[PDB]
Amino acid sequence: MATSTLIKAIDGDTVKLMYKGQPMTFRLLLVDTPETKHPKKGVEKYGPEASAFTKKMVENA
Amino acid sequence: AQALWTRNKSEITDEEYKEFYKHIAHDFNDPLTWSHNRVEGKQEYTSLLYIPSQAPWDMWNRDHKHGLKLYVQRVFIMDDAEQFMPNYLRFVRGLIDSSDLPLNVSREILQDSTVTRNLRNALTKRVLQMLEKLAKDDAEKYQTFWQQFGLVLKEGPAEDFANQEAIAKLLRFASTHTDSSAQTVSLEDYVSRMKEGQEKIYYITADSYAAAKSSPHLELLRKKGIEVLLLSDRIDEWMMNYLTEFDGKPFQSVSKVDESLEKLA
Repeated sequence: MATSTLIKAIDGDTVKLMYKGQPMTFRLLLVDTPETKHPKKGVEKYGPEASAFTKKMVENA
Repeated sequence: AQALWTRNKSEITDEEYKEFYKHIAHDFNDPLTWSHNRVEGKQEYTSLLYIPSQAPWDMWNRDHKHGLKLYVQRVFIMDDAEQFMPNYLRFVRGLIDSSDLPLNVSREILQDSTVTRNLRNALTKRVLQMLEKLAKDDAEKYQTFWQQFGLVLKEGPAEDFANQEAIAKLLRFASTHTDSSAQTVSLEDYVSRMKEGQEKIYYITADSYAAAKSSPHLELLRKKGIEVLLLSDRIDEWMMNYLTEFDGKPFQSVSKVDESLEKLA
């Protein structure tokens, strides 16, 4: 090991990955824990449905 | 030929959805996927969301086009009502009908009101659903999605780092794996290719991908069987300012050392 790993590509010296920015966001993200079984409706996939079968050719691209 | 958003999903084939997207958004690209939900009981709202294949120019304009068509009791009220999706989920374009929200409802009520706040988070469930679902629906669709809306989802982990992991699964970065500008490899795909002793996630922070790619030493590691994530997004630097760790594996800069030798020491 050097100051950096064997990867010497766009280095400088040392850094906390990357940081520094202006807080432009407000508040709201995705839920965690409750797998609510009541809201569903749009069940399964709408590309190849499941593994492609019978119906599935090219119609729902 | 009826009001498609209040129509039952049984009659609504793929033709109906893919056409109706172009109609309501005044757009002519295809939807990658959609989520039609009917909800009743307390909150009588029927939502019909679409995921655009291409980002409109007005997705990053000072005049807004992100959001849904607001309907109250089949009656159109407002267009581009983004108060149903936060700015980090701005890509979702479609419509939503409510029987709860007033008919004279304003953009101000949409943002501020608590019933509409609950409406907005209820739809956030459908957004998380459609995103991860899209990646396994067809990985080519989610590839197209990210190359249009990739900066948008990076507002997520920089906002809330508590559940950043839910968004971090969805986040796509570029790599030394392939010399292409197509951001294919997620933090999922990194963990999948992680070697013995590689306890850290390696990144290179760059102002441009071409600037990152112009470096020869990228192929040195790919020859050895190591992958380094080439991050070129301006917003990414503020995103990883909060995103310090994923899947128990902490993140590492190119300008820093890791414990790869420590296991083989």
